[PDB]
Amino acid sequence: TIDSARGIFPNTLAADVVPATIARFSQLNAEDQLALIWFASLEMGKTLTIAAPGAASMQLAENALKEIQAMGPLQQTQAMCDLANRADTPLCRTYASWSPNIKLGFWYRLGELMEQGFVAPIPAGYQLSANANAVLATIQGLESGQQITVLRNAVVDMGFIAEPVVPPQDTASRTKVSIEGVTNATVLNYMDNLNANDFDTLIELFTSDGALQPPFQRPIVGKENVLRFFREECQNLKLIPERGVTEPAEDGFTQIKVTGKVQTPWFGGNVGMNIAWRFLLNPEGKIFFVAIDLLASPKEL
Amino acid sequence: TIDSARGIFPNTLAADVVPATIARFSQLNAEDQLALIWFASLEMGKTLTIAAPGAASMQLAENALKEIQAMGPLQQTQAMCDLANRADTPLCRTYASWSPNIKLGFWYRLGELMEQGFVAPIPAGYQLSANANAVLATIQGLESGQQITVLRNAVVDMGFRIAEPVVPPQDTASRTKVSIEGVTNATVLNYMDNLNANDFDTLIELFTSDGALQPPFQRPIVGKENVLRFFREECQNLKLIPERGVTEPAEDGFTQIKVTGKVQTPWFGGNVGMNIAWRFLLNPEGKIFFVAIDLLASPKEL
Ligand SMILES: CC1=C(/C=C/C(C)=C/C=C/C(C)=C/C=C/C=C(C)/C=C/C=C(C)/C=C/C2=C(C)C(=O)CCC2(C)C)C(C)(C)CCC1
Ligand SMILES: CC1=C(/C=C/C(C)=C/C=C/C(C)=C/C=C/C=C(C)/C=C/C=C(C)/C=C/C2=C(C)C(=O)CCC2(C)C)C(C)(C)CCC1
Repeated sequence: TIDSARGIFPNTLAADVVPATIARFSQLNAEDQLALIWFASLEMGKTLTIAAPGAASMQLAENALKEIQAMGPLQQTQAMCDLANRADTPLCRTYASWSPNIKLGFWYRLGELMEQGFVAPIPAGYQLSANANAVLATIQGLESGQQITVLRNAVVDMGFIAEPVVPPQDTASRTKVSIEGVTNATVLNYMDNLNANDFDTLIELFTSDGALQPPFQRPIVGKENVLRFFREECQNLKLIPERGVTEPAEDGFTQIKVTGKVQTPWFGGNVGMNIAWRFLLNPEGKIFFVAIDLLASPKEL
Repeated sequence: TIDSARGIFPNTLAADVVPATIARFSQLNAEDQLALIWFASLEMGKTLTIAAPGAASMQLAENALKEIQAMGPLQQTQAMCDLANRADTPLCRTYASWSPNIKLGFWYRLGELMEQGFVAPIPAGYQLSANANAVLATIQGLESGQQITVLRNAVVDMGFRIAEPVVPPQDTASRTKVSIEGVTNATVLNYMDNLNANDFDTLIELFTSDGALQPPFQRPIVGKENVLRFFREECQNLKLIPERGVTEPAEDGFTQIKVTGKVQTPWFGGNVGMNIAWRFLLNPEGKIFFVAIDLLASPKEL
């Protein structure tokens, strides 16, 4: 079973504080949510700078952005609350149709306009609720890797269409990773092809019924689904695995675990996220299941 | 706005450790989830015993319970994993159609059969994962009030509208009235009294047509039709025991009232007193536009 494979290398300690904090955040009042994120990014931006959104991304979020700017300050803040409350709204429906990167670039743009004053800002001297206060304190106590994940997910969870697929990296321009302990070809091809945005080659590593499980999400099942996931969300990452361990599995399978770091194009090398990959390969070396964990600490490798 | 009303009495500290812990639980392996609940249940049972499920409830879950028993051990544990993983399954679909009380009684009965051996039990000596172990430690460090809420919610979230029969409102002469230090408000007192009497028809009349009720850690349930369905499906045989409250003016001639006290669920009777806050937003005529029910972080929140 795919669902059973979810339990390989059960010693792996994932940072479940992330979804735990996201759950707390979700309980909050809409204006409190917006205020909290404002407060958090304002303080993170002091040391971490967000990569400017892509051109195609901006073009796609341009209509919604203009519409909000045309609104009066009241309607502006009301439309932001709608996004936050996951209200049924034309704006929220369009927002929901966006890929994570477009949603992110959408809010990236609102944040500038708010600081400039052209869009209704978080009220001045605004005070967070008792609960909201605690949630922000928890966030600020987190590793940057976990901080940005918490923010990314809170944004993706709002609302009620993706970027263009960049061409695979030129073959001669590609680099190969090395993993202490792991020479397995599937694992190595996985890493290399993903770093080269070669999703077409990547997907061929999977079994037809194979699954990929992103951090704190359910397994994405089937080649069609996994490939869409690659094309919509997994562009321009930098996988930097370090060590791995190789073990036999039931029915002639092989389970491999690799730990290392990953970089998002949104923050580049300024935020190195601690990641574990858990592979379950069939006898022919096909990926039946691969899980990506955000690790609790560097103490997880 | 209903969603804006969600922010009344903002300094009220709710036990968001509950949904946080539920979020951690959900990340877990299906088998680790079942084992964890088994472990927590087995330890809680030491000092807190669960009330037996209702007869009507049992009859309603009887078919599903039978089917699972007829299965071989392997298929039994697999069906249990389906529920946990929220797999798309005829069983899960039937489970999903049930009211929380029926789901709960369903599992109540499975647990007896497992302890008796008639249904495949949690593998002996089984070891929880790193993450699963932590989640159990957090649960065991919680107040019983928050422990049972965590378990209730984990169960309700399983599967992929069948409900118990509505009990008759308590005889009018037999009804008690609550008292609340500082609060003589008629709506508030009627709310408490009618609920304790299972008189939902009278109770629902206190709401504005577009009024909402927000259960702990849930979104506002909006509209008299929806709220009343909620009353009939989930809110029978509660015991509300408010203690004090504070009354304040609100925008547009409204009035916001906050009441703190305890609540008892028929599942545990007086063995678990939950710390609860009520936050009312009443319109000029005294209709409930919004009422939120919070599980409080600590007795220090009363
Ligand atoms: C909201 C809001 C505002 C704006 C907030 C902004 C602007 C926040 C921007 C946050 C961003 C920029 C977050 C970026 C997160 C990036 C992440 C978390 C990347 C993680 C990638 C991973 C870990 C991928 C791992 C993978 C691996 C390695 C595989 O092996 C397979 C594929 C895959 C699974 C993908 C303001 C302030 C105005 C206030 C009002 C409301
Ligand atoms: C799973 C599982 C198993 C069985 C587990 C079982 C059997 C667990 C049973 C637990 C139960 C029985 C918990 C019950 C909790 C009930 C609660 C938490 C009630 C709280 C009610 C409140 C707070 C309502 C407040 C209200 C107020 C006062 C209002 O003003 C308006 C209405 C409302 C909002 C309703 C075993 C072990 C075999 C292992 C395998 C898997």
